[PDB]
Amino acid sequence: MREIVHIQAGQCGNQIGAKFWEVISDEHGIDPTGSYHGDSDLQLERINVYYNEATGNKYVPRAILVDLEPGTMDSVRSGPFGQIFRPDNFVFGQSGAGNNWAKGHYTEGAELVDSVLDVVRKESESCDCLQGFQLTHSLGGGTGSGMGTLLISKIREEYPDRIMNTFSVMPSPKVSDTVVEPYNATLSVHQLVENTDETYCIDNEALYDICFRTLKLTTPTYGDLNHLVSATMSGVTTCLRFPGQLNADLRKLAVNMVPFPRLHFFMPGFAPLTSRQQYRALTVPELTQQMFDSKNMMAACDPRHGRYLTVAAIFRGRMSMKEVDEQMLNVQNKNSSYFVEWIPNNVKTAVCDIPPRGLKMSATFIGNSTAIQELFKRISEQFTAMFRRKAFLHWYTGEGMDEMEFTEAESNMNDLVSEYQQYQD
Amino acid sequence: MEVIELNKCTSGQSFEVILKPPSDPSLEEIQKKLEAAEERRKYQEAELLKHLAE
Amino acid sequence: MYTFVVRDENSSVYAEVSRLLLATGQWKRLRKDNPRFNLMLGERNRLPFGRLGHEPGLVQLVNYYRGADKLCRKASLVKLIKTSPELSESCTWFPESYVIYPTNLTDEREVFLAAYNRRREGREGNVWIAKSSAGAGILISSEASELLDFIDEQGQVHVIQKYLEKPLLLEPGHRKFDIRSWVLVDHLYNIYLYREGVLRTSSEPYNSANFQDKTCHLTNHCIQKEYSKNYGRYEEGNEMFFEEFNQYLMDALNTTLENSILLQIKHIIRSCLMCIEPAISTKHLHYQSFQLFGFDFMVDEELKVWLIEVNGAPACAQKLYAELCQGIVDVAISSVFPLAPTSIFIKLHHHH
Amino acid sequence: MRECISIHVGQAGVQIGNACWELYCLEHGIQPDGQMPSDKTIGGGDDSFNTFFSETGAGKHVPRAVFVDLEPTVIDEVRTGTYRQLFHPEQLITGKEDAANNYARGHYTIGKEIIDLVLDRIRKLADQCTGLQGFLVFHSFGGGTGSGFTSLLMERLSVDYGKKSKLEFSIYPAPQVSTAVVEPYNSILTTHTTLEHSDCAFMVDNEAIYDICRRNLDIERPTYTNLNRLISQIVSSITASLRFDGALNVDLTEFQTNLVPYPRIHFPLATYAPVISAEKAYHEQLSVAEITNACFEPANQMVKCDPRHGKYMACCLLYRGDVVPKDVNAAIATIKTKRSIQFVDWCPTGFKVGINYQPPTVVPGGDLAKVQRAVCMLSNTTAIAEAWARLDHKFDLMYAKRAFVHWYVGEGMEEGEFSEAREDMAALEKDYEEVGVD
Ligand SMILES: Nc1nc2c(ncn2[C@@H]2O[C@H](COP(=O)(O)OP(=O)(O)OP(=O)(O)O)[C@@H](O)[C@H]2O)c(=O)[nH]1
Ligand SMILES: Nc1ncnc2c1ncn2[C@@H]1O[C@H](COP(=O)(O)OP(=O)(O)CP(=O)(O)O)[C@@H](O)[C@H]1O
Ligand SMILES: Nc1nc2c(ncn2[C@@H]2O[C@H](COP(=O)(O)OP(=O)(O)O)[C@@H](O)[C@H]2O)c(=O)[nH]1
Ligand SMILES: Cn1cc(C(N)=O)c(C(F)F)n1
Ligand SMILES: [Ca+2]
Ligand SMILES: [Ca+2]
Ligand SMILES: [Ca+2]
Ligand SMILES: [Mg+2]
Ligand SMILES: [Mg+2]
Ligand SMILES: [Mg+2]
Repeated sequence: MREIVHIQAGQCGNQIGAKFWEVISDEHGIDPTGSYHGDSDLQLERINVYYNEATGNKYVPRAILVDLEPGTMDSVRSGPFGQIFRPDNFVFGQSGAGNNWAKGHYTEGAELVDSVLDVVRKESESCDCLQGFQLTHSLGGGTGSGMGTLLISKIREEYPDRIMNTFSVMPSPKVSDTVVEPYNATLSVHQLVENTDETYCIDNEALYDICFRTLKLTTPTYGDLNHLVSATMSGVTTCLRFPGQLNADLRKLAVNMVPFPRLHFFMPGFAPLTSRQQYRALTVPELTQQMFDSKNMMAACDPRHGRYLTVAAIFRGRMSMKEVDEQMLNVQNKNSSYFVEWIPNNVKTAVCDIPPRGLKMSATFIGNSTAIQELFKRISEQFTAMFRRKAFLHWYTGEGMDEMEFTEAESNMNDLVSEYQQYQD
Repeated sequence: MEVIELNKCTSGQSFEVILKPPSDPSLEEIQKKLEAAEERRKYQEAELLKHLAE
Repeated sequence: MYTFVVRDENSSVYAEVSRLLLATGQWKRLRKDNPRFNLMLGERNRLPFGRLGHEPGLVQLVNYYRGADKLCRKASLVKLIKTSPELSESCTWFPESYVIYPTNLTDEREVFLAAYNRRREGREGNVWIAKSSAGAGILISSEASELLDFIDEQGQVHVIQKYLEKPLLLEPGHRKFDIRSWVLVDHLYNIYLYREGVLRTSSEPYNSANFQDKTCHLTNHCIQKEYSKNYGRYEEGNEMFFEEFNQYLMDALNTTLENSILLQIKHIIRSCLMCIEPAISTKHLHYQSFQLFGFDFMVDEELKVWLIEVNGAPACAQKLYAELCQGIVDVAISSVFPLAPTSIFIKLHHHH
Repeated sequence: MRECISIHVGQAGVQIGNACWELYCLEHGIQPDGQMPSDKTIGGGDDSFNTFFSETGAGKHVPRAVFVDLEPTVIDEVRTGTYRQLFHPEQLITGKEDAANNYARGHYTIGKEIIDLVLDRIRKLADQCTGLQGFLVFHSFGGGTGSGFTSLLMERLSVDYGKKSKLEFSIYPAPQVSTAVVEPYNSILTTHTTLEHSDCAFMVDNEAIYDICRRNLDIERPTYTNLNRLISQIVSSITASLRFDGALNVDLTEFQTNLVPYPRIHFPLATYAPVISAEKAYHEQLSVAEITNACFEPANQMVKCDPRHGKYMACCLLYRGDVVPKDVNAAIATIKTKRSIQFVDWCPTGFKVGINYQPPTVVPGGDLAKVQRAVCMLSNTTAIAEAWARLDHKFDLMYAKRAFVHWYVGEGMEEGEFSEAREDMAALEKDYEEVGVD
């Protein structure tokens, strides 16, 4: 009984989180009303990891929905699986955050955070043995970014020896709501460098290019992007939701993926990614070739520009585990110039028999690559282009922030980039 | 090639064949090691809370 | 795409082998410390054999046989010949040798003097040579006092063996020489003899009444090119190849290189290598081994061949680097890692 | 009769323990309910099997074993498995969260809070022994519990049971069946703090058990069940002398005497033959000479290495099945004239031989085929140092960058214990070279 408390904050965080619970609920046999209707015992083996068991054999997600405006969470509550969430677990304000990190972190969010922690504390008190937390959010807005990182800071204070994990959507100018997204992302990244054990970096530009170039969607939507995040979130958590000795719990995964406390930002990947030739069976070689292909990766960073510190691959479906080892061992031995040589056996593989809905087999990719620095470089450059002229700062100084705090965030992330660079050589 | 110490019983036998002749920390000290590390953990957590309090 | 690492930058042989591998476009070189390799061109000394064959899904191959030093060390070869039943008793092709430790450190001092006193009493030629592996340091003398006293002044193990007072002398010139044969042993322990040998000749007339000047007695390529005044007179670089040497044996002695010398060389190579096969074979090992050997032979005036030493990391004659190195890739490397004649080697069949 | 207490620590130790006691029961004719029809002394007896089994008034035979794991999922298998009835709840100990493959977490953080409880459960077994010999400790090198908690348990056992012997069965880390990157760290930390507390240790390299399962049993991708059934076969061969009538290795003291002339070099190499697939049509039964000869082939060693380039300090031949001394000596004479067997000059060139007439028992439905005779050779070669070299090298690569070190310091371990442990291994490697090379 190793439970995980899930939190989703802000517009992006709740829409992605919503689809995440829609995907895994299907995989575990839970219907929109919480009743189990699967046909395999593996579905219920580790069900308590993400679901509480209520009266009448009902399974309620261990999820807390947070936002500073009601809009998005009314959509969730009226969505496909809206009824499955605990009504008490909806914590929301009315003012909104106006895409402002300072409002989510210092003013509006500060007024609402205590009641959010009252719900977290209530979900933890009912855990037999809490593993840790996972948060879904974007870094470019105000609530998921500013208040999300405020939550992490207070969750770490009350639960200092638990694992804090996040799925973080990084902003890109090509898929942007406001020009202040670099400001909010730079402020959040430093919070994450300090207070998270694992952060899956998801770049909205990578998601866009995949839908356009690979999936051949003429006009992608946020919904289309969230479909990829769903599938990926379902993939990375397969180790936790089904029986297996590899990457068993959150702390074991961290110990094997994080050689240095601050370099805990991962590039996730998924395969297949097929356009509607969608019924063709996919061979193991093809799964492995695609899974490692940059085009199938979601941080929008070219791995051939850096080096993998550690890699974790999860294969789902009924396949040849022998043929899996051969193809994995084939990729490592064919490109050993992108794997650091001072971490023996830094490529681990795991197998799972239950495939995602509608697929014979699939593979998920989790890489701790030094190429992630390119993502932070983009953000830093965009940040500095505006900060050198103090553009749009009044939105933030109006909420009590000082220019000195921006200068620190700038330096803190430039240091983060330098730390990656020294390990790439 | 010599055989020595041939012992036989109902369930087996054993012998020796020679081919060629030749030519702690106390209980107190363990508690200190454990308590020393427990203190270093308490110190590191205090520095974290002190950092979070600032 | 196969992968290999280079750990001996001073090897002219495998330097050329490394250049050829990259020429095929199907082999990739990795940093010398990268463990994910198919082939290792390893270091001469302290090659970490224990770290080979433990990489999941990688068939690893190395260019040295662990334990072959027993054959390529001066003192080791003498001990191996004398103690191996496959060699000692009927080893008529290795000069009488003795292992002698300097008195500042088993030792065959007394056994050597006994055989020495016997020769001196019987009027027989009593000229011995003292040498060691720590040399560029050689002394030839007919007095036991000088030989032993020269070894005590040093500090490493030495070997005293009979000096061939009746060597075969080429004409014109009246000059000594030795024969170098290159032998390749692959992972399956096949013994391939390179069809091309070299005679490292002395450019000075052999003088039997003055062992002080060691230029007409030592046929090493470096000594002839530094202390000899007739270097390069009779043949280019004091290197006569089999074609010419064979034609000489026909004109002068009315015999062939095969009949008079090659049979004995092929017999000696077999005896030495079959002897240690149970100790160094990688047939059932978690990794595979091959190695290039350099055998050195002497020939006396009766056309009897004698084994001088075996070299574990030999160099090759300039004119034969291309042909041999390509051969190492064909039978030694590509036989285990195939790519997408008239062999230059002579297989010496034997019972495994 | 003197008793032996078996301790199983971590997932590897517990699951291997479960496989050994399954084999012990089949060998001694014990049913899953603990009953033993052949035992005519009800509720007591000082027979050889009583070294590993106690008896209740109801005729139940209970293993003298303790299972310890900081997480309950593996031991829950034992609680509800086939042999659930054998053990009582006091023998099974589980925590709520594991050591996360972190030696420091199992040794310091979590170990400190559960060590006194384990010692209490062990003390209860010791109170049933009229003359306790010592302990057999099963554990992995890589696990945070197997490495971290074992080393602490060994330190305390030396204090609570000073005059008692302690043998180990240790699982050497192999990447083919491991998802942990830090296992070299744990392996070296636990060897350092355990070296002075273990009288004799049998290392089993998962890489060796893996290839044997693929090569001899024709398993394309072996599971832990396949590895553990083979491993418990070797363990049975090694502990048979303690459980059956005999005169060779009749107590834990004799293992050190016969196999370890130098206290630090206490890691004998184990070789087993023959391993035959049950799915085969029908195998030609091998002879004494052939299986004895197999003991000098790297392919059936528990740790892959080349004994041709080391030196032997001791050598034990344990046969089970249809073997007579005449055939053993005949085979040995042949092997000497063919193989490269160099002993150290301060030890006799000899072989202690033990023969148990009962052939190897095989788990019904398992992978191993019934054979008429088999042998396990225990030899103390300097060649096993290759294993330390490989391991120490991987340690050096990561520690040079201090990679993953923060996880250990975070649990209260000082960084200096890394180097202190490594320098001990460098000294251990020097001892092997001083004894084996010229
Ligand atoms: N032979 C064998 N090896 C095992 C088995 N289970 C785990 N291992 C090996 O043990 C190592 C991992 O250590 P574990 O024993 O699983 O860890 P632990 O002792 O439970 O400690 P924790 O970190 O708290 O989980 C890996 O190298 C595995 O290959 C097993 O059942 N049989
Ligand atoms: N017993 C002997 N009788 C006659 N000549 C001998 C001899 N031992 C050595 N030599 C001479 O010494 C020369 C080479 O000596 P040796 O081979 O022992 O030194 P070395 O090993 O440094 C040269 P290399 O390794 O290249 O063959 C030969 O050319 C040979 O003529
Ligand atoms: N992938 C994805 N990204 C989104 C979605 N909605 C907003 N974003 C991104 O998140 C950032 C805006 O943050 P938002 O969630 O709207 O701010 P918040 O409501 O204050 O937390 C911008 O960079 C958007 O591109 C969504 O549904 N999917
Ligand atoms: C700013 N923005 C980008 C997108 C997109 N490309 O998918 C959307 C979505 F709402 F339509 N908004
Ligand atoms: Ca207000
Ligand atoms: Ca009884
Ligand atoms: Ca002791
Ligand atoms: Mg918004
Ligand atoms: Mg030489
Ligand atoms: Mg465990």
